[PDB]
Amino acid sequence: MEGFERELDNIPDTLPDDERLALWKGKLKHYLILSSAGKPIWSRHGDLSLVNSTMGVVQTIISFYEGARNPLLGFTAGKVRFVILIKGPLYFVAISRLRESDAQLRAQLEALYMQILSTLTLPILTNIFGPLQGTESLLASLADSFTKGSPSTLLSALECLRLRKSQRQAITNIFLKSRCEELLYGLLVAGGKLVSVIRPRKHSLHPSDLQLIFNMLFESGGIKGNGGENWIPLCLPAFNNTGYLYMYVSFLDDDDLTALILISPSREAFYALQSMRTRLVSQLLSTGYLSLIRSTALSGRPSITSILPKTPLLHFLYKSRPNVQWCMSSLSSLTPPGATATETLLARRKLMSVYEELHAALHARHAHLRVVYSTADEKEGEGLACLGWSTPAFEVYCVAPGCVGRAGMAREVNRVVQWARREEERLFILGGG
Amino acid sequence: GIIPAQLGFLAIYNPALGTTDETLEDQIVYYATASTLSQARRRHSKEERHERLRQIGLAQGMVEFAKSFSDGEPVDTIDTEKARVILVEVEEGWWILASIDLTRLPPAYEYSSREVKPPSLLRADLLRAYDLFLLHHGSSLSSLLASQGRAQLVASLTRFWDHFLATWNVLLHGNPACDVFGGIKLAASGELGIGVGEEERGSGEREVLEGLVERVEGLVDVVVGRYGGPPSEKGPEEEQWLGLGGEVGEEDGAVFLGVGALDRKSLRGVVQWMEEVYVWGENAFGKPRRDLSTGHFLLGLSPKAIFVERLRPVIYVSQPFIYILLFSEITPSPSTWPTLAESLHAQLSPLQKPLLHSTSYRPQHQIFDLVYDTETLTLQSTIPNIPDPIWTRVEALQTHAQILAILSSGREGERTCKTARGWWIVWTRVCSVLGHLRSVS
Repeated sequence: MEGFERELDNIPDTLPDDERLALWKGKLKHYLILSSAGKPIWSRHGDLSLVNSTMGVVQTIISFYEGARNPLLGFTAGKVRFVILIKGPLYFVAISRLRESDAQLRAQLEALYMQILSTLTLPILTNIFGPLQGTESLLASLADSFTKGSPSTLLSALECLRLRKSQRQAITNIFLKSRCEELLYGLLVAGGKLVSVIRPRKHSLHPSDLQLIFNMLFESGGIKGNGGENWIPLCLPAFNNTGYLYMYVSFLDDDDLTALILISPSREAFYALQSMRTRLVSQLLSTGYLSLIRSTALSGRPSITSILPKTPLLHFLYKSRPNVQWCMSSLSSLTPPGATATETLLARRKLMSVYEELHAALHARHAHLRVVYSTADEKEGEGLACLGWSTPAFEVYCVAPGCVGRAGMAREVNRVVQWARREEERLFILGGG
Repeated sequence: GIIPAQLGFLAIYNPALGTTDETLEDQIVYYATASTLSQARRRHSKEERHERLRQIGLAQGMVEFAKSFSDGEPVDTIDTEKARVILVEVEEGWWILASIDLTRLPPAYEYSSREVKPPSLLRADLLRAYDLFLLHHGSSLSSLLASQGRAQLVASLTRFWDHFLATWNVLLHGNPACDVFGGIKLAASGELGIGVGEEERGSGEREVLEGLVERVEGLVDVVVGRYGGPPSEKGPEEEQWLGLGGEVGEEDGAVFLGVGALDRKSLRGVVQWMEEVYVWGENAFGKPRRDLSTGHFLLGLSPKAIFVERLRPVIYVSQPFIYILLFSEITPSPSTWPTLAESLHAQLSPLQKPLLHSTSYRPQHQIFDLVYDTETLTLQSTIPNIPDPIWTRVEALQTHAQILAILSSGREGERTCKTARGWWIVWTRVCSVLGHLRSVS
């Protein structure tokens, strides 16, 4: 809320442990990993020395409940909320001080669990129970996004970049003619936004599988701190209880960066995949699509005023229940004069903190809300009031200025869906090839 | 084979009661179980003790754990899959712990909470019963311990709490929207016409009431309420007006909220206890038994008391308009009781027929509002209650679940909702007035 700008910074680890715990004590968000025996495995904002002393209570709490045949589900206390997730020997617990519902933390903790499973397959995941040798930085940076707001994981979808149907189709075709017999499925991404998908006839790309690839590469790891071509193993929930599936990641360069994802089920396919990229870059440069991709990726997040003329809506957000994807509008439109990183960070966090209550309101326990309206009118700052709307077929979010009312949103919400419906082919992928 | 969501165990403990292991066993003051409810339900082992004391041990651990994160002292709700556990601080160190066993639905073995009473109002319900309990024993529960001693509290606490939990249906029954707030129920007429100089309807009848507290000796305040209808002259003679059932919204609201000498905080209690005699006829704490000499009377000075800092109550009963005549501690002499009973039946005789039509006064397809005022605690209500097994039973489960779901979120400020079958719930705040412009179709 107020201390968020200094919240994202890590523990200094240069001051006595007394107030060190106090610094960890009041931070907004906390994600923890503790084993069934109660030993804490991973703590994001805290060192393992800090967590174990304080977190022994949770193990004590669950120990009684597991004995009473009651796997505990979650707490709540005033502003802060405690959520417990059970997945195998590992126990997932998250502490949230923001106005986040338990369902939001369940999704956020679920993504963290998927990362552990993606590196260690299910048969070895149970038997092995540090254990997370290379996923420490992967998990630490992933929790940074959740604190920053994560419009993707909170909504459980993927972004898209604005390319026309014909242009997108041409990329898919040139991504399919250059095919080898070891592409279980491959992806092309630019700046975190999916570009094209290639699929075989029988094997299916479960939308839950995509979130594994995007979260560990384009949101948390930054393609493992660049480094060039990387060949790393992978595990997918669809292809569970199998050996580590193999995925190829490399920058497609001669944000602005564009990366290429190819996946093979065999160890000795790296050279074929490496040769696959080499022939791909030549054809993309020959046609000029790669030069087009960087321009569109750089000028992403279209301005809402350009999308809709003379519209006071500060922001937009859209989703499609079938063919799970996700759209968005401009984000740097909060204040053009603002240039320092501190106001644009709070601009984002508050912006998703406007939607953090709305998503909880729509998704309740068999409450079946359809349209939700509110008003977070500041005492002196401004009359910033939120909006909201929904459908079993799609979801829409909105934010409006001090000029408010049902007509303050229905005058536009009924046509922002039409704009998304009009621009659905150039903003959402129905399927691969 | 659906198992209803019956109450599990409910405990009353003071963490500061025992600072040693030998004294830690006695932290529990009142304990309840499904087996314990069985003995009282029909009216309306060492290892077992180990589990009782052990489970509250986590609660003191839980409150201490979360107290240090957000400065928010209580872990109000503990969420599990079998038993929804709530925790409420009633008064400065006394805690009530309840465990609502979920709706067991053996899918060979499944759980649900589609109709389980949400924890947003049990805190209001438990505080209601606790405040209702404090209306019968002492001013404050903490001061009650210092007077009667630890041993005496358990007997009195068991006597009342075993009665309440014997029929505390943990389900969406009655009017949850009104139950979330404390509030004072106001009838269709609501508060009577104030002032002298206009006739209108139900205006000059306050002067006789406001004059009643003057002529009769030692009367501090009275309250009335149209729980029942006019005297039914149908086949059956009595209609058994006091008996099983539930209070009806927009009809049961108390009227003539008071005159003075009663704080608005403790004026809620007397109305709530006055609600009990109608809802639980002849079966309330104190066991009101109607007098055969004067049929239109109940209780009567002749032990029972009400603690508002100590008014001895008497109950004057017409078929509508339950009268709660609060008499002082000493000034009414119990020896001259029969003379006052005849005068009271005569003084309040001409306030039956004129008052009946007066309270019958009333002030986008269908609209139901609800006004709650913070400083005066009045609850002008219109939302209908769930009918027993204007809507159907199944619909109002969702409507009353969503109405109080958004109340917990908020606490301009305007909010709005909708549902597939068609509703429009609007919570608006402006004196702070909470208007609930709940619409439908």
